[PDB]
Amino acid sequence: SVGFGLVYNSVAEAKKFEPTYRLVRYGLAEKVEKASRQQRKQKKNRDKKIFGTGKRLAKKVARRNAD
Amino acid sequence: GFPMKQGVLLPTRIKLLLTKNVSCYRPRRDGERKRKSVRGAIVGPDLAVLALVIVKKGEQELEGLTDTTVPKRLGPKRANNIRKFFGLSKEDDVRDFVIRREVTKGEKTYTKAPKIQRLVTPQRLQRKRHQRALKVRNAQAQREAAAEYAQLLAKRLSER
Amino acid sequence: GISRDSRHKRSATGAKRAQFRKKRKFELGRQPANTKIGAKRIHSVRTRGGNKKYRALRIETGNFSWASEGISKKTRIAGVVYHPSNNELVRTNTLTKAAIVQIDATPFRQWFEAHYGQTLGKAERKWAARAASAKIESSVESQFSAGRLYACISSRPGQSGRCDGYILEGEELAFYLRRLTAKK
Amino acid sequence: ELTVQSERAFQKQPHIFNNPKVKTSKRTKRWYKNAGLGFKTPKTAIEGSYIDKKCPFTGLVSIRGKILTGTVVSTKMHRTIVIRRAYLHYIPKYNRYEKRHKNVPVHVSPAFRVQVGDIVTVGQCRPISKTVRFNVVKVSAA
Amino acid sequence: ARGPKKHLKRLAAPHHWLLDKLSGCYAPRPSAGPHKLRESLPLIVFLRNRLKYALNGREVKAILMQRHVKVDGKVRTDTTYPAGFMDVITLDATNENFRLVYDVKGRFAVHRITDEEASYKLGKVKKVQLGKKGVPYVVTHDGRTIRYPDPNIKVNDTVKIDLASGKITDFIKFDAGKLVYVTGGRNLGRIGTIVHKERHDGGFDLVHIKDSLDNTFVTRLNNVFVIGEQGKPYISLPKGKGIKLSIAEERDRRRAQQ
RNA sequence: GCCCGUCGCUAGUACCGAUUGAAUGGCUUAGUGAGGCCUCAGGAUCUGCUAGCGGA
RNA sequence: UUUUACUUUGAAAAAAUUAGAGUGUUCAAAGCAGGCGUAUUGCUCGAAUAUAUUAGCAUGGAAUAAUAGAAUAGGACG
RNA sequence: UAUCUGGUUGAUCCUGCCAGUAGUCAUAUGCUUGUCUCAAAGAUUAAGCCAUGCAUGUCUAAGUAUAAGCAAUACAGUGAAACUGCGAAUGGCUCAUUAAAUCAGUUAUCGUUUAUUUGAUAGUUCCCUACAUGGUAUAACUGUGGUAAUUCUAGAGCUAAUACAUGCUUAAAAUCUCAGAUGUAUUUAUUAGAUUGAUGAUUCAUAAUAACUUUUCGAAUCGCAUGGCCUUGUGCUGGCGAUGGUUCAUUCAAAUUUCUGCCCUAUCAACUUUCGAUGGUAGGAUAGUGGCCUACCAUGGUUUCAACGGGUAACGGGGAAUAAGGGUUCGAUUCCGGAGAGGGAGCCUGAGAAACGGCUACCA
Ligand SMILES: [Mg+2]
Ligand SMILES: [Mg+2]
Ligand SMILES: [Mg+2]
Ligand SMILES: [Mg+2]
Ligand SMILES: [Mg+2]
Ligand SMILES: [Mg+2]
Ligand SMILES: [Mg+2]
Ligand SMILES: [Mg+2]
Ligand SMILES: [Mg+2]
Ligand SMILES: [Mg+2]
Ligand SMILES: [Mg+2]
Ligand SMILES: [Mg+2]
Ligand SMILES: [Mg+2]
Ligand SMILES: [Mg+2]
Ligand SMILES: [Mg+2]
Repeated sequence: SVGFGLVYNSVAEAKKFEPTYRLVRYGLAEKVEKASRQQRKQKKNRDKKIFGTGKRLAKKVARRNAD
Repeated sequence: GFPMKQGVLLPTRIKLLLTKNVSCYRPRRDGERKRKSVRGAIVGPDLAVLALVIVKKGEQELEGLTDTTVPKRLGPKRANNIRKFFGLSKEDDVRDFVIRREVTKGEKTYTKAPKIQRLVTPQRLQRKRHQRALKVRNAQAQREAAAEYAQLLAKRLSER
Repeated sequence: GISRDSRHKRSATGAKRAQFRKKRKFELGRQPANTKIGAKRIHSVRTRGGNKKYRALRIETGNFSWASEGISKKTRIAGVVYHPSNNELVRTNTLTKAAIVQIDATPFRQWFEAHYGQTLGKAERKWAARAASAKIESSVESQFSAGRLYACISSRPGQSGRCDGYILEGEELAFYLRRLTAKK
Repeated sequence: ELTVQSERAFQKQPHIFNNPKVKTSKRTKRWYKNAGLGFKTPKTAIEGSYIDKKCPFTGLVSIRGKILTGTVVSTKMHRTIVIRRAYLHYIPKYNRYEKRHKNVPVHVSPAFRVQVGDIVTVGQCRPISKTVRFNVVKVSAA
Repeated sequence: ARGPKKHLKRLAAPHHWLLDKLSGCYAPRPSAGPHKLRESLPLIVFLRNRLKYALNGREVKAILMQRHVKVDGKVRTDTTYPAGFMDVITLDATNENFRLVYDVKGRFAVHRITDEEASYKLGKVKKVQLGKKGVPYVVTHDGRTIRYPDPNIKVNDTVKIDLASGKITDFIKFDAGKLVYVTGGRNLGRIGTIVHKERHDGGFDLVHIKDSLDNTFVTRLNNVFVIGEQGKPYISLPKGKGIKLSIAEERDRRRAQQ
């Protein structure tokens, strides 16, 4: 079996220069549980529509729906 | 729900091609203009709501007019703005009574005083000195380069 | 808008060209300035590459050069008397390159007096140094008695916002004087 | 050109000033240039009174592109001719040639005198009309 | 087509990058810079394909953002900086200096050099022009403008550039019998001596070059780079010295290793 | 033996044909002409320097 | 140092593709890889070459084919 | 990798076609289908119509932070929102248009624009702040709302800048004008630019003179370190940088552009020219050349060497299939160039779009 190998001069440089997926494979700092790509894109699209922070819209739909 | 247009002077609503620095429209893109229907400037029954500004106080105060009042949400930020606010003159070292705010959040309440801009600071004075010295240094370098090149020309012209 | 393309403007064989490539912004033309006289009004046009042009409308003053003593005084343009491309421009007093206009001549007379001291049109011996060889011409000084100097525009008011020019002299002046005493 | 000043405008070379103050000899100072590439500036260009801002010697145009040769087939325009450029085009399938030609409109300065015939040499200049991109530089009246 | 393109599809990249075909759809488009698009060599290509130091473009930019790489004395953290001919690529981590020179096949050969000669670089004088205020200047092949040049430095000459002060220390003059590198055309990467220059007013200047082995090839003046005199190159030449052996003798040299 | 054409039946394919036939698409005279752009103006109201006067 | 055609040579004619050199992808289509030794703290070969023969460019040739020379000499030579 | 065979006759030798035969990254379809590698794929007809979801956003140390946002003596970190900047003109798709048009190879810009990158480059500014000018300014935010609905916004109160608008500090050196002017940028005219730089060639680079400008630029910006000398103070100095900025050059580009080369058709032989067709002068317009447009003038320009017109189930090329040699046919489609975003047209912003996951109008 033929593969490729790296030997970092220190674990600090290992963490600094290694890909996150390979660190996760090995057992170092693990995957960040991000939402699915479709859901994150839909979410940023929904946040595109609102202009500012949103608390304005919150207090505005606090009176309406319903009266 | 259409807002009023500041100077249309009509009793109905009409469509205008709205631009950057006008009301009733916020351009979603640099250079964008949109044809939106706005309502005229002269009031009539069509208005669901009017907007009025009190400019004179005649008689007994309204219960939401003077008794209940709000503070100014933000104090001044620029150095000369704080000077113009609190009356202190130029040579008064204005970094002391900047309005602050106490945050009763976790029983530590570390005040968040705003940063002040345009403040006269030795960092800015050093930047000014660096620029005004770079200019003269560059001018002297150019002058001496030109002088030595003129020397080279007046030397290689001596061959005749 | 106006297009300077040659995709219209049928080919040299006379064939009508088929259309492709809907009008491109890099081929646009614009409206003529038609610079008039008086009460300066210049509009800034944004041109290709972020540059700026100056459309002169209603220009009142221009920088005109004598070209024989090299003065280039700033003066007032009176009117247009001749234009080789369109008599309508003379009629409408439309300021335009190569237009033959009339200028005030007062700064030129004042400079001639402060320079030669030789009573053109009605630190001591500088007038002596600028010696008797001061006779300008027999057609550029006879206009000083009327206070109107024939000049030709040289800048492009619609392009540069300025209406600079030079005073007619010599065979150019003779040519334009013949044209004027014909058409006037 | 038969009373060169025959236009509505005064015809003159730009920034070539005949000072009425200085008492020079010719009194009609005339600018010219060497067109380059070994084309001799003709004496008609040197000493004439025409203006021709499109002349390659006394005008504002430069010869900086292709140098072509052709046969003059028309001299019916003002300061413009049409030169015929015959050539042979190769048809590979038949291993043979066919005669082809292309007419080329060329600006002819008043320095030159050109008639039908008169194999001429022309040099590329900037577009000086809708169809003209060449200036006659050698008359070679063959 | 509405503006400048920002992509460089694979199979549209310059072939002398020796880029893999089925790696991806795109190649590193050389950013605007000193040399050219075609005649350049991006730092990503030279770091991931010519030295194998990095394995990906991510790792190339990782190497670059900590100020390791250095092109002509400056940091050049640009992932696709267009380094080209006569450029000095010095890296202080793994301290070594390369000079981007053309091998005889026409690729950018990896040519280690020493600091004592990587201090400077060479430049072919593209033009001599008077600047504002009547100050003469020279423009070189790498896009450098150098003021107050020697009044005897003309076009097509070569100038030795300090590369720390950016000034002309010496200049070789284009004339029959000087060592010239070929930086374009069919003979891209060859070295030889100028024999004759054909003028062709209006057209293109031609120059006849005779390499050490007396092979005589002609080429356009545009892509010949004076690099000194015969036997005294003002720079260090790569492993082949631009000889252009034919395929037969190349195979012979190859089979001489048994 | 082979064979030709009219006429008659059937089927198919084209042709001519009153209907100033019909439909669709291209180009185009003339008329009207939206819209933006340039331009002649216009001046809500928006603050500034002192009813004088400017700017947006 | 008339004007052409023609032809030789050279530069050009992107890459991919095509022909094709090398290379045991297990063979092969392919790809431009890879190879050589070890307990290293590494050494090394490559990713050639040919052709696009229309048009333009530079160059050598001067057969073939065309073209022009001095005839009312307004001819050549210093 | 140069091949034929069956069919007209009672039989023969031919002409000649029909039929066979072989290939097709050349498509469909039928039957069948165990394995590995590779991977075309709503082009053809309808550039026909589209529900829905996604496809363009972006922050460093280094523009603006009092998030009532988090977390351990003005914020020292992170940091939503927002303003500012940059990008959204690349990409990706498709082939409808398009036949001297595109495109290919080859040219030119001495005929122009060019964000960015790279390199160079700016002692000259003033007619009572520079130890730093203003809101004439506003966002986000706070509170009051309209509409059924939109990435709709009004009304009121703050708040900054590398947003906006102004505005000084640099002597010395330095010559002309009759104390002042003399940086650069714009416009004009004149002068030199030789034989004192360059080019084959210029009215080139460049400099000078006299003036001219609804003012251009000549940092009122930011980070990390803090150092040296010292009147020891709010001293004087001094780093490495970032961003910005005039001009030039460079690069990425763009736009025009030379020469030669496109399939079928004459049951298309004349075409173009009032209404620009070809040229000249002048102007306007353009970034710039140019009938690009206008005014005046001339009567030209193309064509049997095929113009002009018509057709294309035509985007061009690199290339593909087949192929003794020569060729025939194909090329919507992995790369290059072009064009378009339902059909047209117009335009904002911007260096760059006549943009369409931008706007405006009309038609469907
Ligand atoms: Mg058959
Ligand atoms: Mg379809
Ligand atoms: Mg695209
Ligand atoms: Mg000039
Ligand atoms: Mg013109
Ligand atoms: Mg085709
Ligand atoms: Mg089609
Ligand atoms: Mg195709
Ligand atoms: Mg199709
Ligand atoms: Mg494409
Ligand atoms: Mg488009
Ligand atoms: Mg559709
Ligand atoms: Mg559009
Ligand atoms: Mg879409
Ligand atoms: Mg798009």
